[PDB]
Amino acid sequence: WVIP
Amino acid sequence: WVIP
Amino acid sequence: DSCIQFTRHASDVLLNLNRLRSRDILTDVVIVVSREQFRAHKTVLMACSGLFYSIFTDQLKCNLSVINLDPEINPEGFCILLDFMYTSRLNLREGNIMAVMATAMYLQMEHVVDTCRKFIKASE
Amino acid sequence: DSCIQFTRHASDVLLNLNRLRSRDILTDVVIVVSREQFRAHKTVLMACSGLFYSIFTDQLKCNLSVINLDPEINPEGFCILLDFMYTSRLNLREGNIMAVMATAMYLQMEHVVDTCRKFIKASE
Ligand SMILES: O=C1Cc2cc(Nc3nc(Cl)ncc3F)ccc2N1
Ligand SMILES: O=C1Cc2cc(Nc3nc(Cl)ncc3F)ccc2N1
Ligand SMILES: [Cl-]
Ligand SMILES: [Cl-]
Repeated sequence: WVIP
Repeated sequence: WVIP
Repeated sequence: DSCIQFTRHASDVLLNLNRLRSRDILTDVVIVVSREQFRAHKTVLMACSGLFYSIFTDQLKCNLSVINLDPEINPEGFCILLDFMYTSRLNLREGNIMAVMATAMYLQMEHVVDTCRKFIKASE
Repeated sequence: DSCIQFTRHASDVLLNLNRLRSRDILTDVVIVVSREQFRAHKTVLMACSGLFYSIFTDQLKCNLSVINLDPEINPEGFCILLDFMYTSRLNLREGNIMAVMATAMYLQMEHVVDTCRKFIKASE
């Protein structure tokens, strides 16, 4: 999971 | 396009 | 094999499937979550959720155009997860995390259940 | 928004859609390319091809379960492109590049047409  |  | 691969293909496909959903093009099921209704594509639901995969591989349920979820399921939680299915983006907030995690457990969306568990653990 | 994003989601969705195709689950159209038949999901075809997008948004053609392509289309070229739609991988070879490019032009798959043009230019 990432900060888009 | 890339070499997978 | 000796194939070449277009990096953005999968993301571009998903973006186009979400555009079809927006535009109500070839949607083939309504998911009912108490008083709310959500139109979607069975194949996208099956690709994202172990529960929908089981439902639409059943020889009788595969033919239904309406699926009613358990009355304990929160419509906002379902909406957030449906948007995630079609976009890869999850609108996880302090005010919705419990409903989102409960819904993802029910729908059998293991990666979502995982990030919810981690975000909850961090606040404890 | 303040969404989080699961990097592998789109790729995992596409992998699952290809598993449904393998297993002939919820396929809803047959594409006929002379003597050959290919089963697929209309939504995946529309998401990848400008021609299929136009076909299945037509109020009459959207309801067809069989689509016959132009007799000039090469079945192997179509097969290679259908596999690309469901996997992001293109089996481009000296022996098939002309048929693949012609098929991608017909299907309106601009990124494929682009890599074919580049590979052809490099051999000239
Ligand atoms: O957490 C999750 C997400 C999820 C999706 C699916 N989907 C499919 N699985 C297979 Cl093997 N082939 C085709 C599919 F559409 C099954 C189980 C699970 N569990
Ligand atoms: O080279 C290409 C690939 C391609 C795919 C599509 N697909 C869709 N386009 C839109 Cl805007 N919304 C939903 C769709 F399924 C249209 C045109 C083109 N041309
Ligand atoms: Cl997930
Ligand atoms: Cl393309």
